Amino acid sequence: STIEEQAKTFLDKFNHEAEDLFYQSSLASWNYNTNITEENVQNMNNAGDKWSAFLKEQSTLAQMYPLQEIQNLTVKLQLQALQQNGSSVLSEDKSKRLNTILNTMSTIYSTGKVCNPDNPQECLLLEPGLNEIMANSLDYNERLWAWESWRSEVGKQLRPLYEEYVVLKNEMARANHYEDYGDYWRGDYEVNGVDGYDYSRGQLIEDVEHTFEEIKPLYEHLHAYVRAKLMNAYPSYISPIGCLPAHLLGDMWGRFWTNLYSLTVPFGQKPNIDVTDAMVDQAWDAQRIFKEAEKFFVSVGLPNMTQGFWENSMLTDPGNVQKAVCHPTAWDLGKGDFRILMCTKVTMDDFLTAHHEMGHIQYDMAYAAQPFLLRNGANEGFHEAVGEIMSLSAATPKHLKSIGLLSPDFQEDNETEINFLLKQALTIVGTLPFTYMLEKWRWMVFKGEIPKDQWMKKWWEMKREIVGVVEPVPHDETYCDPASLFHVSNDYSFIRYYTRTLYQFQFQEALCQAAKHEGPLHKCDISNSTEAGQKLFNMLRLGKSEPWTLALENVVGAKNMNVRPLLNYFEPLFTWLKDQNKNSFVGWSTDWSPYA
Amino acid sequence: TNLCPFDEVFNATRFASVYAWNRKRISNCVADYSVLYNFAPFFAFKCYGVSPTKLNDLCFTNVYADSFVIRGNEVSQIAPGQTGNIADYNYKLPDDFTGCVIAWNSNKLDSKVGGNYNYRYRLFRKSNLKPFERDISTEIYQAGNKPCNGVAGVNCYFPLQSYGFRPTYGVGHQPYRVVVLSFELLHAPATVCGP
Ligand SMILES: *[C@@H]1O[C@H](CO[C@@H]2O[C@@H](C)[C@@H](O)[C@@H](O)[C@@H]2O)[C@@H](O[C@@H]2O[C@H](CO)[C@@H](O)[C@H](O)[C@H]2NC(C)=O)[C@H](O)[C@H]1NC(C)=O
Ligand SMILES: *[C@@H]1O[C@H](CO)[C@@H](O[C@@H]2O[C@H](CO)[C@@H](O)[C@H](O)[C@H]2NC(C)=O)[C@H](O)[C@H]1NC(C)=O
Ligand SMILES: *[C@@H]1O[C@H](CO)[C@@H](O)[C@H](O)[C@H]1NC(C)=O
Ligand SMILES: *[C@@H]1O[C@H](CO)[C@@H](O)[C@H](O)[C@H]1NC(C)=O
Ligand SMILES: *[C@@H]1O[C@H](CO)[C@@H](O)[C@H](O)[C@H]1NC(C)=O
Ligand SMILES: *[C@@H]1O[C@H](CO)[C@@H](O)[C@H](O)[C@H]1NC(C)=O
Ligand SMILES: *[C@@H]1O[C@H](CO)[C@@H](O)[C@H](O)[C@H]1NC(C)=O
Ligand SMILES: [Zn+2]
Repeated sequence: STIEEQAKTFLDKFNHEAEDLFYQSSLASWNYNTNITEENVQNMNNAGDKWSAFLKEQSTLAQMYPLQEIQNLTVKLQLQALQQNGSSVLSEDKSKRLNTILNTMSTIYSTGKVCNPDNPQECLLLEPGLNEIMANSLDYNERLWAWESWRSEVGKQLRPLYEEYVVLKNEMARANHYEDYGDYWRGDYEVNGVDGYDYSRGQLIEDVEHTFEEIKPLYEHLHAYVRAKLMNAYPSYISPIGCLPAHLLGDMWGRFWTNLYSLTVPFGQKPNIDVTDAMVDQAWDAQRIFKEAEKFFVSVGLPNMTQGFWENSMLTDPGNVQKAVCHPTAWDLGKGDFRILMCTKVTMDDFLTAHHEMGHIQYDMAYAAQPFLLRNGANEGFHEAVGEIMSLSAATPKHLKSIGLLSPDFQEDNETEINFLLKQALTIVGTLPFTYMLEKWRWMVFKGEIPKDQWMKKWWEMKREIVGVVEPVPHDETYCDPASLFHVSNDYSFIRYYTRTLYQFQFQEALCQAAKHEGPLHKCDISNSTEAGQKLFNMLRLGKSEPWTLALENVVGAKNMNVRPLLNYFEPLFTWLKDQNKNSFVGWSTDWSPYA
Repeated sequence: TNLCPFDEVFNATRFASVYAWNRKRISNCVADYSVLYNFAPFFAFKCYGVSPTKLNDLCFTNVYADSFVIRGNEVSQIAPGQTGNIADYNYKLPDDFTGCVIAWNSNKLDSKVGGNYNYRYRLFRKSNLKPFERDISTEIYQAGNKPCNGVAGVNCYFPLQSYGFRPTYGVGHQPYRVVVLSFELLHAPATVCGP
């Protein structure tokens, strides 16, 4: 017999014992996440241990079939996933050291408290506490106190761990036939094989840079507008040609600029659209919210929800009898079991979160027929994009008037439009430079272009050049500011947000073009459009069986990530901002510093 | 008048696995097919050759009733000219088949919390299966070029695998009970027909 037949039989026996074991682990995890009890923790631990042991044992048996003997493009993909070694290539002592380092950093981040000066009897944690001071305070010294304290206590206790972390994580990557850890992370976008759809691990950086070179004007105008409006709240601390201090951005790190809305509203007299009062006055429940979301999904050709969805899902807080984890989540237990975990309340935010979660559930339902190892999104970016595009369409005034939550004599003006666009831009456009910086810095650190004695310096030279922010006080090589973020102390990738943000607007533009919409792109509803659902379903049902370039081409027509759909979304805001910034200076200088 | 024993076939307490299905021969009785229309929920009631309404006034020589249990998404595999695990290694129907196929859900009787591992099917076989043939062997399947010596290991597999049926599964993964009726008119005198 040939190696290919042998591999097919091995995969047949895998795809049958993996499903059972995974279902028993998922059910244990769900039972632990609904109740809370020591018995449930023990069952979850036992199920996870059995699943991990099975997967580790099956990974070794797959190293007998050489990858070059197989030409099927579907058997090869499943074997490539199994043949990955991971941390098993290291010595046992180094593996224990790496695990200890990771656990120590996670524990240090999780239980870090800052005590106010000259008073041991008052100490604040990250959440709640400092997160409220950095989001709801209009003082200057109080924000600086927390900003310096969190990076002085927690930050300086993590750098020696981080150095050995980098040293150990590079050895594993070089042992797994890579260049460094950044290459290992970037290997998720690699496509080898099929002609006309190949993608290399070095093309991602060039694509990201080429895209970011087109976002700069809009971000510059937004930065200028925010700087002009922030001079009225801190009159003597902001320079009109300088950079924004890092402790006045509505967040502890500056990842999002949402909390500046009350300070930067274009027209403060006209309120936004809130349907909470209408929701309460018509006796609405969580059941009706989910029924409306299901009706919206059915209106475009997608199927119903299974009968087990309405019986095995928990949509309300149990009460004092039980104790659950109130975090929205979509569960795909396998073998036709789909569930949503959510503590729903009567509010617009939950009304949109229901659409997000049921979009996730539909995307999971799309590829249920594929093999076990190919039951996932095309890459780490397509899942949340499909989740978000459902929430964009459900918040339009036309959709609200169609379902009765809004009065039919309500006329929309051109000022609430600018308010909504600015609110969207403060969250979507304000986070892209931050992500691009963080991944560029981590990539350069892993590659070796930044010597260990010049880390912090670089971190504060790029922030002035890409994001446009300046530190309030000087820092030296005894700090590790990047480690103060959750995704750095805990090992996680972070470019997924950039990719998803760029994908979602492409998807929305394609679906709106399919629905024959006429007008601005942000006034688009894909309801009652069957042709816009079949195009999405053609991509949803592939999974990982095809390259992400082909899956993207099935929807947008192109095979690369593009930025123009994002810019078409914010055009009126761009024009208004250009008109508003006719008496200010657009841009910043990297020389001004508050501590000069 | 001796009615044919259709009750002890449809209403049996325990059914059999697919790889060892149960066959029962029916002769020397009068057949009433209206009682077969009890058990109102039928996932599938299909009939090839004879018609369900005209089945009463037709006289045959023997009737074979074959019973087993499968999962939901394999019922469409119990028709003539089908390919797959059930139709190649477990149970095969001829292309000139005359007779009826009935399949109905049994989630409330064949599902347990924690798993029902008493139902098994065959996954590996050297060759395909001839029509109306049974294989109950439990020999180790060799998928390589090295002898197995009757011990499971590398490239040597155990042919039979269980299901695990649980009450929280989907419709396509839930148990279904299946009965197949085949009518044979041989050169022997006809005996089996209705009122
Ligand atoms: C989506 O369509 C439904 C159904 O409306 C019908 O089908 C459409 C494709 C179109 O051909 C309409 O002209 C048809 O009447 C809409 O629900 C109806 O909306 C109208 C609006 O006047 C209302 O009078 C009916 O009572 C509604 N029927 C219901 C609720 O069962 C729905 O509003 C459309 N969604 C939109 C426009 O976003
Ligand atoms: C995962 O690690 C195993 C060993 O830890 C690798 O298997 C060895 O690969 C080398 C490569 O030259 C061979 O010489 C050895 O004979 C293999 N077996 C053993 C027991 O060492 C395996 O290749 C690694 N996986 C990948 C994808 O490289
Ligand atoms: C899980 O919650 C239910 C609901 O009250 C309770 O009856 C059950 O005892 C809980 N499980 C455990 C193991 O306590
Ligand atoms: C790859 O193998 C699968 C196995 O079922 C087969 O269906 C498919 O056609 C094969 N691909 C090609 C290109 O032959
Ligand atoms: C979805 O369910 C509703 C109510 O149960 C039903 O009216 C509708 O026909 C169903 N849609 C489909 C496609 O089955
Ligand atoms: C909105 O419409 C009014 C009506 O003339 C116009 O004066 C104004 O410039 C428009 N734009 C904004 C941002 O108000
Ligand atoms: C099957 O047996 C049960 C138990 O005696 C009985 O209640 C039921 O009526 C029987 N089915 C038919 C079709 O008579
Ligand atoms: Zn989500």
